[PDB]
Amino acid sequence: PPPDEEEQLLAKFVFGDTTDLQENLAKFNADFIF
Amino acid sequence: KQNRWLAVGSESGFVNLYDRNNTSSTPTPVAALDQLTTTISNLQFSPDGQILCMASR
Amino acid sequence: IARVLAAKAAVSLRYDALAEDRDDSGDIGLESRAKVENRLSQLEGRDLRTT
Amino acid sequence: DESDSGDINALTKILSTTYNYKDTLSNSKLLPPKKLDIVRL
Amino acid sequence: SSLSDQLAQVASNNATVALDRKRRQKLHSASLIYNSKTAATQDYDFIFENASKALEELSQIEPKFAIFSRTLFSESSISLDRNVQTKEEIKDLDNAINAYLLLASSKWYLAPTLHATEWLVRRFQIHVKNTEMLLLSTLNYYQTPVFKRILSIIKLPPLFNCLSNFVRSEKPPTALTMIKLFNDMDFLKLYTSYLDQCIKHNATYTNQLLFTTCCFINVVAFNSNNDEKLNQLVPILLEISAKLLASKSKDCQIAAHTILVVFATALPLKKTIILAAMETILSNLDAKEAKHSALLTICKLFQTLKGQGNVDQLPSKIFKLFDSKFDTVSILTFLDKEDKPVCDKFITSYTRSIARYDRSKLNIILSLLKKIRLERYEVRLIITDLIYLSEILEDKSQLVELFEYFISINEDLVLKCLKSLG
Amino acid sequence: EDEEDIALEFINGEKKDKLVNMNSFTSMFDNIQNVQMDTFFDRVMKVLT
Repeated sequence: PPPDEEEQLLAKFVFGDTTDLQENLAKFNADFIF
Repeated sequence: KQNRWLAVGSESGFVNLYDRNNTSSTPTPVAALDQLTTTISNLQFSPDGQILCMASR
Repeated sequence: IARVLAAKAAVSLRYDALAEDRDDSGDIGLESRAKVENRLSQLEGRDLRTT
Repeated sequence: DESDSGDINALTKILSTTYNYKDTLSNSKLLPPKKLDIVRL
Repeated sequence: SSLSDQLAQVASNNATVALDRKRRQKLHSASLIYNSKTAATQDYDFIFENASKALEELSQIEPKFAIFSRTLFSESSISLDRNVQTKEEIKDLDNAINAYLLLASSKWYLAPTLHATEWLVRRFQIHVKNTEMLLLSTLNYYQTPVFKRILSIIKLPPLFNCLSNFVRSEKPPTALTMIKLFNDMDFLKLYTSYLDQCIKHNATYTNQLLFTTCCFINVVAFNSNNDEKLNQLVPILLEISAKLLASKSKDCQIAAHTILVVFATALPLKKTIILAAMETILSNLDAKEAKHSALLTICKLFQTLKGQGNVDQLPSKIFKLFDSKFDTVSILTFLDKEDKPVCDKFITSYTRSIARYDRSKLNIILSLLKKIRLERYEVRLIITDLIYLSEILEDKSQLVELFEYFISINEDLVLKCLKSLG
Repeated sequence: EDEEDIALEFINGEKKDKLVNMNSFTSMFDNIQNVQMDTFFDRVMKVLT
């Protein structure tokens, strides 16, 4: 069965994943911040 | 036609320019040219009144 | 600046001492203060080093 | 993404069409202030 | 090219790799809060801890900063390195950095911003990679101590070498040199692009507009003697004026009012450019304070016109637009104030436009002429048009009164126009 | 009356203006701190007038 959300958080911390961050950078649209 | 400019020379090189169109015992000159440093021996306007040629011999 | 401030110091002073109906306002000095402040700005604004 | 197919963008348009931004001095009947167009004979 | 020259280009590309310990010391030593010796001793975790708190304070001042908490100031950002990423990823990082430098542009006076930017300087080496955006955002603080620190830790781009002297120098850069940096055209295109980004994001603030205005005005003055350069300046700076006028923010428009006026006096322009300028000015004129500044700008522009038709009537579209943003009562109030600027040519044009287009305002012509003394040539043009009006338009009490006014003052000129016309 | 008199009547009509020189807006930098844009707008006119 697929991982629970709270697992994905620990998995993010333990393995030090940065795919979540790189996604936000890609989604970063300047007009949205302004 | 009536003249609208008046220029008065001077040995020191100053040339005081007076606007005839605008009377008093003491009139204030519009400008006080001093580029020359010697006696003004010629003062002459262009026929239409847009250039003043000041010279020192 | 010492030369500029002293020269304007004399002018402001000679008005204080020798004025008959001087007002207690200091108007002449304030105008003198502006001229020194302007003279300081352009004097300091210059740079000796080539840019 | 782009195709052409009082408006605010009037000024930017008139800049595009014109190359010479200084009015011709031949038409005017006052001479320019600081520059003299003088030729020797 | 010599071997040394090519290797230099390799070094410049490879500036932030941190290949060996000595390189790691120079890179890690650069700082905006701390001296060199302490800087070498610190770790990324300690630096990030301060920034996380500092960003929180900025968030309270302005909610927009909270977004970067998810991207640049996240706990994952500690492990993030730029040298290891791909070309596509670094562009997104550069875009995120550039957006942040815009928000922090106005809050440099506050203490927390200087902490928050430390995280980017240490982690993302913006002082080496995003050098241009950092200097441009902090250009107006040139006398502030913060700007001095920025110079010391930053390698100047080719365009900013005017500041090369003021790196690690006690005196801050003088006002005069900033004019030199703006004087080069290439910088203006660069600054124009940065300024354009601010308008798109509505990130502008008064201090930036004041400083941006003061430099642009001065650049024209420094180029007053050289006509050919002034010609090259018009495409760039007037284009900025169109963008500033597009902005809703009033202070942006007023800066456009400053910058337009100085060209008009600095360089005579074609009427079409002048007329085009009015429409842009009047399109977005909503703020009262901008409204006052606009009317002075309109009058000042026409005074610079020195060609045939200088006092010709405005085009119909321009006339309707002007009256919408300035009713007849307003301009009479403008004509009232004793300290008015010279506006005779515009009023002559605005006068003739009424006769052509709006008959019922013809009474207002009487009031306008009395308030301001118009030039003789202007009055002659007004008489000539009103003569045609009587032949075409039906005779009116106001119409004859306008003549009757001209009868009272300078009667002889009235005959001359009538003699030439009828 | 003649056409020339109309032309000569323009030249009298035109009025003097203060040209912009290099050392005309230099002082702005000194007092460009904590001033609303509108005040700065007026001063530019003042030197220009």
